[PDB]
Amino acid sequence: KIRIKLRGFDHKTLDASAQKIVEAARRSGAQVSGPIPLPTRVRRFTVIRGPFKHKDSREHFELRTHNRLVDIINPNRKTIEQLMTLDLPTGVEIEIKTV
Amino acid sequence: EQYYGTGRRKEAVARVFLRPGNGKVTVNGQDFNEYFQGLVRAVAALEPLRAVDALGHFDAYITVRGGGKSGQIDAIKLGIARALVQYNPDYRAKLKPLGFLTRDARVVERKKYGKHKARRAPQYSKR
Amino acid sequence: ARIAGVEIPRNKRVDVALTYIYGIGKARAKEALEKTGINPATRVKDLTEAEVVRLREYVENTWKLEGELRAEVAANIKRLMDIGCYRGLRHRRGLPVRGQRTRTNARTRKGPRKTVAA
Amino acid sequence: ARKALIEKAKRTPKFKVRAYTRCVRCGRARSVYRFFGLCRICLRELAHKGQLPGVRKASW
Amino acid sequence: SLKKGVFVDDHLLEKVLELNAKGEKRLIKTWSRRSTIVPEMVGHTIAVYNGKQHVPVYITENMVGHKLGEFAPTRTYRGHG
Amino acid sequence: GKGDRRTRRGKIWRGTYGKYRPRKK
Amino acid sequence: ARRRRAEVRQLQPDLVYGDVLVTAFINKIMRDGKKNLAARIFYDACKIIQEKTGQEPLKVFKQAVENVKPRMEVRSRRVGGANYQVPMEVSPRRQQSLALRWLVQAANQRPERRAAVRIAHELMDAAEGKGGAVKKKEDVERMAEANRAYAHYRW
RNA sequence: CCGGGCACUCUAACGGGACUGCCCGCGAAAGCGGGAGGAAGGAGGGGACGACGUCUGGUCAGCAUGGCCCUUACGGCCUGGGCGACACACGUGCUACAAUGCCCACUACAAAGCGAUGCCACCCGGCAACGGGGAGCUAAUCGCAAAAAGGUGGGCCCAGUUCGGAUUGGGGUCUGCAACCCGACCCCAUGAAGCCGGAAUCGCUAGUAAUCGCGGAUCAGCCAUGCCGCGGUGAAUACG
Ligand SMILES: [Mg+2]
Ligand SMILES: [Mg+2]
Ligand SMILES: [Mg+2]
Ligand SMILES: [Mg+2]
Ligand SMILES: [Mg+2]
Ligand SMILES: [Mg+2]
Ligand SMILES: [Mg+2]
Ligand SMILES: [Mg+2]
Ligand SMILES: [Mg+2]
Ligand SMILES: [Mg+2]
Ligand SMILES: [Mg+2]
Ligand SMILES: [Mg+2]
Ligand SMILES: [Mg+2]
Ligand SMILES: [Mg+2]
Ligand SMILES: [Mg+2]
Ligand SMILES: [Mg+2]
Ligand SMILES: [Mg+2]
Ligand SMILES: [Mg+2]
Ligand SMILES: [Mg+2]
Ligand SMILES: [Mg+2]
Ligand SMILES: [Mg+2]
Ligand SMILES: [Mg+2]
Ligand SMILES: [Mg+2]
Ligand SMILES: [Mg+2]
Ligand SMILES: [Mg+2]
Ligand SMILES: [Zn+2]
Repeated sequence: KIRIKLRGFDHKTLDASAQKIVEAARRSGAQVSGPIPLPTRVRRFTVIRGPFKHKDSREHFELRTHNRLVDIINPNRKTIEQLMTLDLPTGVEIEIKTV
Repeated sequence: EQYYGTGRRKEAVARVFLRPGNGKVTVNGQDFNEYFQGLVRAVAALEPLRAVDALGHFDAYITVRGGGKSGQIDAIKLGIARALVQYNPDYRAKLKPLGFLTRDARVVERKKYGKHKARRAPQYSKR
Repeated sequence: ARIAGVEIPRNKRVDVALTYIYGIGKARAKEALEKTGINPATRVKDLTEAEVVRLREYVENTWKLEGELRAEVAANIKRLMDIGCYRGLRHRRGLPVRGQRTRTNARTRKGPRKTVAA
Repeated sequence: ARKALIEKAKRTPKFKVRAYTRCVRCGRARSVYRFFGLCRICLRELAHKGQLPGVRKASW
Repeated sequence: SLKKGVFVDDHLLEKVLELNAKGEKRLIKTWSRRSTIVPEMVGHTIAVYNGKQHVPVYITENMVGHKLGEFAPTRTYRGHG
Repeated sequence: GKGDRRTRRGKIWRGTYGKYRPRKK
Repeated sequence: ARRRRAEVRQLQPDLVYGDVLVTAFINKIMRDGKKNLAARIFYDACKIIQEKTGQEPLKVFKQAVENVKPRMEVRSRRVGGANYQVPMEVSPRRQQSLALRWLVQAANQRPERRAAVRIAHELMDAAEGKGGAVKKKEDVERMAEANRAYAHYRW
């Protein structure tokens, strides 16, 4: 009934930060339904490639914001604690809400 | 109790359900000729039926989404060609020569910087 | 028949033939058509002089058309000129009066081109 | 741009209509991205060294 | 077009509203060409700036809804060669 | 056509709404 | 087409008369990409070939097409002197396209206000032989008659 | 919508998957034709990618920077003006000159993006722009959203027109300290040039060209028909 919202830029660190939590939940607690990949929201910047003027010849980059959702159904105070201080993320951001 | 097939054309995709009957066709909660009324390429989707000899053998209930009316129709045609290839897949024998077993790789080519339409290029000036 | 000075519309269709009057078209037509309870879809060739005079009476009385309309837009601009006003100057020289770059084609307002040497 | 110009960009009050964006690495008033606060040459310059987080060049 | 509005600048608005109730009237130089004109402006002689200098503009009752820079044009022309 | 602001087709092009393209669905 | 033989674009057969000729003709009636309008026009045309004429409208088409098919044409060629006009025969493929092309363009020059009636009448007059698009096929052949002197320069 | 399931569509990470590896033909080989594969071939279609170098190419106004140069100004602040000028000339465009078309009513089918300093459903006032109210959403969860063409149905009857909407008059809405110069938009009136464009000249080889809408960046607002992208329907033709 309490779910976790995963975001980030590199999906190398984003995926690997869901999978530790899956077994810091499954083994470590009650039932938790597997990682669901919410769609990636893509900011794009297209820009003139040189300093002055060549209006053709752009280069574009993009900032990929990936989402990942894992639902946890029932509280086990080892899940709460393991998922509190055993945090090992890097550029990932996590969220939790009771509702 | 039924047979199934999958096809897609240009971001449009089709779910095909085949459960034998009069030949009645249902599309997304609609009669076939109602949804597609007035579109003259419609009957080309069930073209693999006509060549499989099954006329009023099968009814059809079909869900479809994405793309547009006239490219969805090609997505159904592959659906029916992958569903008919389920009931006695000796119907592979003459389906693929007719070309009803291949998916269209053809899609919108993108846009290029410096161009206008991704090939169409701006008028040359010279002066 | 004839409305607003002379201005005879004929044949065609009645809501259309109403456009052919100075000061009127589209809206001001399809309005006075039901306001006089007349079918717009009919043809001005035939109709009761009844629905004809009800129709001239409305229009010619309601708003100003033709002569007095043109006379008003005249003196309105005369007012913008000779008050020394900006827009007045743009009328005085016959140049474009709102926004409108004049380095290139103003042509509708400017007249046809009068070319000169480089 | 000039100095007092890169400055005045920051002095934002008096009629906030006058607040205009400016590059934090240039002073450049033109082609500044709200998101980065960088302008378009700098975006291209920092993105190319890896110093723009999770910003990769696109191809498709 | 404003309407809940009719923007006039307060700077000359003062000196004009005065020249009614002071009783006396004369020549007043303002930079404000954004402002609208009248009622108590009419008959006053206001010098408006074009970017270069201050142009005398006499005021009357059909100048009413017209901004003060209508009557001070910004560009010098006289045609071509 | 796409430049008659007094038509459906025109409005759509300019991107706007009005008596000739009232917003209802 | 420097290296290749430029193999031919091939079309899906028709959804009524079941014929490639018809589709390849339909396409030529199609302005700015609308196929729906293209067929709805053509199909109304053979409706006109029915109530008007007791004949079978498909058969008219193959006939009207075969009459407006040019047998020979004059192609430009450059030589040990100036540019010339050399008579040759239209390849089967080429005859196709021209007949379909001329048919439509002739059709649109017909004064009839409605599109289908245009192609209708033309295709009738075409089959019966007196068509404006036939005047062309004929005419083209007439050029290659008069130039038969230069017909030794063919390739 | 509920239970229920996630099988499917899909969402997104990881692999798989065709390498001329296989069949006859040719050939000395590399390869090439041809066959059957298979969703796909002969580098599958498209990106990203651009050798030593050339143009004493472009940029001292993105920035950096040697040198020269101004030092109550060649620096600095502001109010206003100009960059928007108009006898004219050229480049890129948009809307058209209509009946495979215009208008009105109804009826459908996309993708990619954006938004809780915002996107605003839904209700009311308004012809309308818009204004009141006001629920949801840190957003596959609410909103932009109507996609348009198309479809059906009726209207127009070849007319400088129900074509085309430039110009101008009057009336208003909004952002903003402020819309005279210079804003965008709505309504009413006005309805111009234009009946496929001299010499000349451009783009495109397929899901391309034509044609139809949609989103974003910048951004208070906007002169965007621009630019970067997304899908809808969808030709013709390559002898050589
Ligand atoms: Mg997809
Ligand atoms: Mg496209
Ligand atoms: Mg360009
Ligand atoms: Mg150039
Ligand atoms: Mg303007
Ligand atoms: Mg100007
Ligand atoms: Mg500096
Ligand atoms: Mg600003
Ligand atoms: Mg800026
Ligand atoms: Mg019109
Ligand atoms: Mg070999
Ligand atoms: Mg390479
Ligand atoms: Mg230097
Ligand atoms: Mg410098
Ligand atoms: Mg200075
Ligand atoms: Mg200043
Ligand atoms: Mg400029
Ligand atoms: Mg030039
Ligand atoms: Mg343009
Ligand atoms: Mg004329
Ligand atoms: Mg202005
Ligand atoms: Mg005409
Ligand atoms: Mg032209
Ligand atoms: Mg090519
Ligand atoms: Mg747009
Ligand atoms: Zn910068």
